[PDB]
Amino acid sequence: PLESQYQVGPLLGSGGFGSVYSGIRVSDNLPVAIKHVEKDRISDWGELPNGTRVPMEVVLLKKVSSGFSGVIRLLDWFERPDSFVLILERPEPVQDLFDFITERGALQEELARSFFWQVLEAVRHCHNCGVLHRDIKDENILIDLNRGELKLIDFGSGALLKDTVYTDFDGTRVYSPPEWIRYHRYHGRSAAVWSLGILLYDMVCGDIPFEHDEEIIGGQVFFRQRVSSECQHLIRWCLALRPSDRPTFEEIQNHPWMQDVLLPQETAEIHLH
Amino acid sequence: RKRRRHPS
Ligand SMILES: CN1C(=O)/C(=C/c2ccc(C(=O)O)cc2)c2ccc(N)cc21
Repeated sequence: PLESQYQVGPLLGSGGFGSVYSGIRVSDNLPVAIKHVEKDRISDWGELPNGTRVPMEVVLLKKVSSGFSGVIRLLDWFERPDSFVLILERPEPVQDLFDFITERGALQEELARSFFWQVLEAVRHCHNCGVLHRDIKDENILIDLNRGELKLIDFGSGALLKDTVYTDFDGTRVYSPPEWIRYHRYHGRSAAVWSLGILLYDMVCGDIPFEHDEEIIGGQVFFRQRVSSECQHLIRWCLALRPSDRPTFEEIQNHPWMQDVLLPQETAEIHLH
Repeated sequence: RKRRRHPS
């Protein structure tokens, strides 16, 4: 049964062609998010261990589920005639990073460093599990306002991580790298690092740097807010036009701008309470 | 300046 194991509440999110409901699990009052996905609207399909053909999103969410809280946890899923239903563990109270930056403006570097660091660990976790998210952006990041813990959500554009070239893409265009714009190909890690550069500019300047293809491929980053030299260098490094010139995750986390990160609880105490 | 979401 399905409508019997979850108390179902109101729609969640900003308002788009997607369907994610707030819910509570009757078994233990666990907050859940109940995501519906129409079969006719699914890009890539995968096969589970039982050979059961499921949306790739389900495959990817299973590979990253764990006690590491940087990534949304899939707790169960159900198939229905025209759709799949995903039961996700829902933190609360939460606000997504997009609304957070809109309400607060450009973030202090201390806060952006804690947030960026936690995103880095979450993406490293995905990659260690064989999963490429492909839609890293503030809209796909939830802030647990009480614990100060960030959460990567919506794996609906992801793929299995691989070392060869990708020629397809269904993520957010303004976060996609210039090699995707110019040649419709990319490699997964360096494209992720590019989106992390867009994300970090977003955090310290209050909005993304590029809106148009010409800016994305232009190789110029104007800073619209006061930003430290160290942070500017890291951002420009992540947004190197040539993929092989971008830093690895290790190089990002060893960057001098990234030292002395706050802990989640400290982050909540100093910046979210 | 106009800040906006960007669908996938
Ligand atoms: C309050 N609030 C939530 O509890 C959310 C749970 C949420 C979790 C995972 C996915 C997903 O697709 O994996 C989608 C949604 C959520 C998402 C966006 C915004 N703005 C607010 C939210």
